[PDB]
Amino acid sequence: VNSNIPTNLRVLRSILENLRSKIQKLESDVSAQMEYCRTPCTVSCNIPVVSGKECEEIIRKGGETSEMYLIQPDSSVKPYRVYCDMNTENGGWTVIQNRQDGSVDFGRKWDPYKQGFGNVATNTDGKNYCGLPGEYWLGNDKISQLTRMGPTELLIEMEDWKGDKVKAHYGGFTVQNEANKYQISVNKYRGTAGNALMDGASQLMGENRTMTIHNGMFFSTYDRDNDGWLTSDPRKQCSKEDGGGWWYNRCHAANPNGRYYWGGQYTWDMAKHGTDDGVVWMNWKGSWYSMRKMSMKIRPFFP
Amino acid sequence: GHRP
Amino acid sequence: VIEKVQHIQLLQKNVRAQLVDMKRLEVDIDIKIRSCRGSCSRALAREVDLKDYEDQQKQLEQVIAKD
Amino acid sequence: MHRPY
Amino acid sequence: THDSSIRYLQEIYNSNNQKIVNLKEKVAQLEAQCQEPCKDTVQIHDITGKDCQDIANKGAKQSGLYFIKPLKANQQFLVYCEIDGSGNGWTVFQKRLDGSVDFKKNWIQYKEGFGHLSPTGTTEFWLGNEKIHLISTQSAIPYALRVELEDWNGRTSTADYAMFKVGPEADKYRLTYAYFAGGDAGDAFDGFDFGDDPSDKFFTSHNGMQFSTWDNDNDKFEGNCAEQDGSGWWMNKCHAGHLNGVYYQGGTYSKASTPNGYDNGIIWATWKTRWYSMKKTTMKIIPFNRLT
Ligand SMILES: *[C@@H]1O[C@H](CO)[C@@H](O[C@@H]2O[C@H](CO)[C@@H](O)[C@H](O)[C@H]2NC(C)=O)[C@H](O)[C@H]1NC(C)=O
Ligand SMILES: [Ca+2]
Ligand SMILES: [Ca+2]
Ligand SMILES: [Ca+2]
Ligand SMILES: [Ca+2]
Repeated sequence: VNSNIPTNLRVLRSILENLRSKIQKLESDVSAQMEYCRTPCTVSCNIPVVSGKECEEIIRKGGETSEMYLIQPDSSVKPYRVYCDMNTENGGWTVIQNRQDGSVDFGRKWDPYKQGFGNVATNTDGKNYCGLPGEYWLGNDKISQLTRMGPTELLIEMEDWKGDKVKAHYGGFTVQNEANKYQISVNKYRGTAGNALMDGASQLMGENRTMTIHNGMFFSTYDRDNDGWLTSDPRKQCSKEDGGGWWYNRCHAANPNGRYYWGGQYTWDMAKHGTDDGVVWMNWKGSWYSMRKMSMKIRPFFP
Repeated sequence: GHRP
Repeated sequence: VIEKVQHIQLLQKNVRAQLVDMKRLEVDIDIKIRSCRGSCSRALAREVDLKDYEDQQKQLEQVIAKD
Repeated sequence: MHRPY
Repeated sequence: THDSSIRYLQEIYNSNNQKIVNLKEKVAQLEAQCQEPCKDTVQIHDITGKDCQDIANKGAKQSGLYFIKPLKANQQFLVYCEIDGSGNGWTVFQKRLDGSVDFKKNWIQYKEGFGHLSPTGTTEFWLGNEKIHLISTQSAIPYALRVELEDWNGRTSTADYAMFKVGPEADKYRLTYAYFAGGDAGDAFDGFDFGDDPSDKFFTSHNGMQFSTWDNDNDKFEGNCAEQDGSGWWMNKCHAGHLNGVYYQGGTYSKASTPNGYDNGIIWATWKTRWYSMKKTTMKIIPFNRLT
């Protein structure tokens, strides 16, 4: 009788050996990726002759195509590179943030989010100009200074791994300066993705919903806590857990700068911290779904 | 060129 | 006499955590490597087999229910 | 995602 | 009994478990590796001036992209500067080399400029008319224009013009030069005798002509040269020099391949038949005093 299923629960050998094999794999991959990263990717973005204060102005000066341009929002600002969308709904869109292939790490510290990071654009096959956008984050200061030039609207777009897409429009958009921790301010919503920014996740109720509201929040990076998650525990901070820099409350309804989970569908036992740190927009696909495309564009409103 |  | 019981059941209850953790590092690495494509000469073309991870967890969880 | 009180 | 086994799954567990720790080490190290963006080969030099010459006189030594801010200009803007050993700064405003950029544009597009700027100068473009106006008229000192052509045989010629100025938009960015200053490409702006009407040469001269695009007619043709020949240029019923015309691979083209049966290629009658389109074109200006 005794020792009924002993060598039965010896399946731990099979399990462990395998994992021991799964590990030999990962170590291999990191080595190669370590080697491949001996020579950096390169682009050659010849600069379009026409320039402006921002994308909108440029399109009014003949900038018909969507590509990287050079804009100088203000005489005091050093002209900088940015990707202009001159096709989506009237063009003149200045891309602020963009996700499409997970080629860029969005979980960076405070300074990289302030300065901005990523690839503004890459070359389109043959052509000598960079007509495709890259994954990037313009920079909290450039962004702020932009929304602060005058009435600015914000168009957020996302696409799932099924081909479908939805948008979130905010007739009013405003990011304050660093001194004001880039406090986001949005209004005049309309669209097909939920109003996650101003209302919070529809899935949620009570104060649960309201604490996932982003409007009015401060900008947080994992090395800079500014989320509305009041706790002394250094481990319990939104940014650290949910992915990267963003206007976290406690914590989110939308997380444009999260982790680029492939296939969209992901789970907690996959998530580094068991939270929904993907590129989420709960209001449209729950929290366990990382979009395939996610972008943020801005443009002067009208007044 | 010239347009007559 | 049963030196191997509370040990086996814990060693398993412990390797079962090694699974959950590997799955995350599996994923974490997959994602980390790709965030490289837009920074290096070229990125390693890789494929994450996480269907098998579920299959070993399930298998084990069934086993972790004997005693 | 939220964090319950 | 069977405990010698419980060891293996510990020798193994604890091993690949530690291995998990050393992997996150290398993983993190890689993470620190893929933080940079891709290096953009195009860079803009830190020197600035009132024009490529000023910038050159200021020390600049290689050709490339620089910011210039002419006198009466309210905003610095990028240009391609051509700098040779002798320390000459040609501010280039036009460039053709491959049919890459579409030159059939409108008034605004020609006023503002189109195409791209490359440090290597292997890019096609048209700096803004306004920009050109500002540069050439910015101050007392006079400018000079050097039109530089190249056929499909590798041969190249030039045509120089003194006191090159471009009027304000109020005067349709009129083209004005004091006189041809020689060059083996001939003086196409002086017009050209084609044979028919005895006004062939008169109606094909450009000095004094105003700019014209399809949407802003200022040519001396009761029709629209800019619209027919489909470009932007100083039309006069119509032209003898048309560096902003359709790019024709191989240079040779017929009145058949033309939309309206009219030569609309990149021509310079004083150097090649109007049915032969240049392979490369360059329009650059430099202070006059720089040539003597
Ligand atoms: C907000 O969320 C919390 C938890 O996410 C809900 O609080 C209860 O939490 C306890 C333990 O965590 C559970 O046993 C209850 O089931 C939770 N409430 C239920 C029934 O959902 C809280 O209720 C949520 N607020 C609502 C109702 O939207
Ligand atoms: Ca990171
Ligand atoms: Ca906090
Ligand atoms: Ca004649
Ligand atoms: Ca006319």
